[PDB]
Amino acid sequence: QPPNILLLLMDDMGWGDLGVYGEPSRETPNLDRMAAEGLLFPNFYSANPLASPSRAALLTGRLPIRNGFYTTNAHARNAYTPQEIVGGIPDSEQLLPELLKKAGYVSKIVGKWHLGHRPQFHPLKHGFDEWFGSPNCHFGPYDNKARPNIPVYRDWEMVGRYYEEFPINLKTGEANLTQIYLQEALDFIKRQARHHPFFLYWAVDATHAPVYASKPFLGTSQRGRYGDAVREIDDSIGKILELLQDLHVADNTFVFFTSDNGAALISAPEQGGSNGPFLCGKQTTFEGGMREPALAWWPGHVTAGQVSHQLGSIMDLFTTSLALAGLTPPSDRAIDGLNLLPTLLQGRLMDRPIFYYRGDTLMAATLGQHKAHFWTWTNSWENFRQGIDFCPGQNVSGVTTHNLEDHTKLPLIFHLGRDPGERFPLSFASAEYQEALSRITSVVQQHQEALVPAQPQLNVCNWAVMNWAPPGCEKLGKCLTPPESIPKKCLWSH
Amino acid sequence: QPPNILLLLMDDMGWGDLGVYGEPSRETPNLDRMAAEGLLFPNFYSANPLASPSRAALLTGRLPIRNGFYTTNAHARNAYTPQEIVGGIPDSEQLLPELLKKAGYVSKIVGKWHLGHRPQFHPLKHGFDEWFGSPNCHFGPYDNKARPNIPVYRDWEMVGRYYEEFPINLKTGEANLTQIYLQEALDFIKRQARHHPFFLYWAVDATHAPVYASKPFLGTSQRGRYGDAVREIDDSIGKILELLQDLHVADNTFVFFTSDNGAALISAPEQGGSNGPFLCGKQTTFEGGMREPALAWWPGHVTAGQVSHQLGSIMDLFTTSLALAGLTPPSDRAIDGLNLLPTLLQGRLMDRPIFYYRGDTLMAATLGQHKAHFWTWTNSWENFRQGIDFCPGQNVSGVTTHNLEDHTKLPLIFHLGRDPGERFPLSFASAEYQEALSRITSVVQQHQEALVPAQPQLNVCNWAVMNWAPPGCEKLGKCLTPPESIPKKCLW
Ligand SMILES: *[C@@H]1O[C@H](CO)[C@@H](O)[C@H](O)[C@H]1NC(C)=O
Ligand SMILES: *[C@@H]1O[C@H](CO)[C@@H](O)[C@H](O)[C@H]1NC(C)=O
Ligand SMILES: *[C@@H]1O[C@H](CO)[C@@H](O)[C@H](O)[C@H]1NC(C)=O
Ligand SMILES: *[C@@H]1O[C@H](CO)[C@@H](O)[C@H](O)[C@H]1NC(C)=O
Ligand SMILES: [Ca+2]
Ligand SMILES: [Ca+2]
Repeated sequence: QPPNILLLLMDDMGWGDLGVYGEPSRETPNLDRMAAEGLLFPNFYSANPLASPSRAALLTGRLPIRNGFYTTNAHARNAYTPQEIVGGIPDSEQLLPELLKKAGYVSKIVGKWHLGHRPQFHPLKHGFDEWFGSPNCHFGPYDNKARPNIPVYRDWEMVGRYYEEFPINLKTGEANLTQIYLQEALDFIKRQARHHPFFLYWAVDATHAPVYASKPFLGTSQRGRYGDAVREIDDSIGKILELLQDLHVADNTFVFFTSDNGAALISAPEQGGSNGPFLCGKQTTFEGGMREPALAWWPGHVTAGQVSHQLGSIMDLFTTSLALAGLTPPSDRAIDGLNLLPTLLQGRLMDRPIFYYRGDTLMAATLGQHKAHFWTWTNSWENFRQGIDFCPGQNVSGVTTHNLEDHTKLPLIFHLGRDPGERFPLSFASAEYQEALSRITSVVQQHQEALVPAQPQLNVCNWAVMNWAPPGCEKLGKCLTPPESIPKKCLWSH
Repeated sequence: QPPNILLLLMDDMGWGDLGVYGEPSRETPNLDRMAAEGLLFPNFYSANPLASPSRAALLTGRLPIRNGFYTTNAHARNAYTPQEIVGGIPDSEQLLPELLKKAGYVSKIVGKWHLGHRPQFHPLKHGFDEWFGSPNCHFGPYDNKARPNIPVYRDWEMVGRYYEEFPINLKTGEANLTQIYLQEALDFIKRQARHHPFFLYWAVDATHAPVYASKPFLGTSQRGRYGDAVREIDDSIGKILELLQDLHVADNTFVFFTSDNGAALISAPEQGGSNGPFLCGKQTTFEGGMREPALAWWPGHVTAGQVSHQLGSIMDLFTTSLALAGLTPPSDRAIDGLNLLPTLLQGRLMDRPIFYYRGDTLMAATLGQHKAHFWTWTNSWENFRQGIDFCPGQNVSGVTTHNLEDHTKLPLIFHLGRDPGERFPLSFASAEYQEALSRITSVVQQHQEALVPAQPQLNVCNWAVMNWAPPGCEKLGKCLTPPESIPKKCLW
């Protein structure tokens, strides 16, 4: 029997958020114990500076420019799947839970989907057998006229809406959702163990603004409300790992912990995390925006308490999971995700590139110790003056710019080992620069020459496609009348 | 027999420099193992933003404002003990090794002293039995006419100078000094074990610019030359701890690892370290400047792999070390250092203040989770425009200022748990501010009212008092003719 696969994907948790990663308050004892019992990656990356594209990248093993999860409305624009998005995960894309049933896996998603809320994009049409969670974020409350409250699903149908059946108290921070998500995880593990190999995709979002926690966790953290949620998630993960040992299935269960993008610094200090020593955060292709905590745990197989400097990608979880299943990735398409099993089980290292996209633009690329920025951007001057700062307290001259800066002729290159905070660009005249420039540009142009970008899914929005009347609304008496509208170009970043 | 005391004090190593503290390259496996076998402090502080005052503070258990290691030449100015300094540690201060002598200890300093280079300030006049190292930094090379190359001592006499008998190659970064310092430590431990309780003050300085490492460590770090030095020091520390275990004296040996101030960000990225998530570094009273890595290791006594959020001071090593020897601190004077043994052995927490001084000025104070800045300063506008940046890549509005800013009447208060990088001052109108303000001001007032500052030791410099002719130069033929000069006010 192939090993069970458990993917713990956090929302907006940064590289500096775990005790073992250097968080000063040391409030993640369970994750620290996971690290001590497994392998830790200090050089691990997501696939985009925000939620939806990274989640799509995880589930396809493919960059958002291949899987369609980007916009072309303007250059280097972050896009995702809000309630009004017309597109979503195309039928042409092959998702991990779809492929895993070739080895008899039963798959469940717990938490946030973000690959499209419309009927054709439902997770149960894309490989998952079970679902408890929302297709969208947990923002609200809405007035149900300008936009509807966001639905929570069980499998095919909604069981309620956020701020209705699923209360989130914005004054106090109280919500029971992480406890519900935990119980959904445990119930599924118990039902599947010694019956079918299982894949659990545990995509919680308590750490995404507005942040929440169950009452016993509120006010327990030295990091305010954000820390409260982290302690609750850490505790929950502890109980998940304990269940696997109690059912004597731990040694046949591979568990990976990571996050979908960097800490949301616009929400710091009370509602957002830390990116440790790294520059900026969510929305940017600086290290703080795409470098993530990443732990692997598989007792009797992954040697305990080790560290690997393998350049890792969230997309590698696709290809690695297939390898654990005894399966092969699709052969009719580019697959960016690499098989990490030699790294995980034998301590091997693979010389691979990490490409950093923002929308339609390859902003940066890392090979070995070096990173070249072909483009730089934080956010526009207009947004910055309105108080939106992606890099609070931070300013690196000619690097953190409010204009989309074209460095394609002379890439800004950093040595990440010597300069994790991207503070000191290499001299253009140096031998080290020339070597790095030729090595990285070679790999980038090979990538681009082989790339035929997918059509963008995130260009079009429609007021009428919001969650007015999700399936299951009728019986609950919760259907809302949609407004009259036409599809139109989404307005990004504003 | 009281337990052995081993204090490992780094020069310019930051909070973000150890793997276990979050350094991404994870290049300190021996120190990480020390942490796993002992106790880690995430909230530990030095006593000043630079070398000499912090070292004076360690060995006296007393703030620089009390022990004399500050200047009054101007307000809030960093001062230390360069070669031209006239003063140094006064006879009136009681140093740790002086006081340990009572209990049968034999004490050795290995490495950098920095408490005065003149004959009356010699460490062997101040409680140490043995010495291998230098009174000063390892800057050079000098021409031996305008400045003399810095001497290295064995006990009472110089055995050579840096860039002469003790080469430091600035082109490559090669020097054997850390290996020599390791050997000095090992030899001392072998000699004292089963004979006398030992106190070893191991004060290496390879991580201080200009950074150096022995050949086998050069080019081995992903952090460049600074990282090479760190790897060597880490390796040396592993060998020290292994010796204590191999001699079967580990269980009777208390060892502490810390640093004297934050990373020197003027020397980064090649010759300076990391302060992790904290603001600025060396020379400032922001967290990056005075928050330090801190490990305690005492097998069988300190429970392995634990973390304590005890607000700790480098000064505490004075009082704690006395408590280890079964001794009480001086009773005729204020002592800032606290006995940390109940923390170390029983896991206790003491509600103590951390005061942050820069020169003659109390810049900031931390109580619990809150830090109040009464004054802010990085460096002057003139120095900044000349390329000196204590906070590269960093700018916090109204916080990181190039003027010495008076906030005495409305302190900038930060919640350190929520905001380690001191990015978000608390609103002056909040209830949290008001509570923190009253709590912190109370303890600051109590401190200031009971304080009579010592006369400053770091005001006066004299060209003629530099190391022209250290004791031992005559037999070596290394005495240099000094210039003519008069004592004058130092330029800080
Ligand atoms: C959370 O769950 C507990 C039961 O465990 C219940 O008493 C409480 O009302 C719930 N709170 C909310 C806000 O739903
Ligand atoms: C960042 O620093 C540069 C160089 O000193 C300066 O010109 C610029 O104004 C700074 N940017 C901001 C937003 O303060
Ligand atoms: C360091 O010592 C080795 C022998 O152990 C010697 O070959 C080398 O020249 C020495 N280097 C310096 C700079 O003293
Ligand atoms: C720091 O930020 C403030 C406020 O934006 C600005 O006035 C100042 O120019 C900045 N300083 C530098 C060196 O960038
Ligand atoms: Ca996210
Ligand atoms: Ca120092």
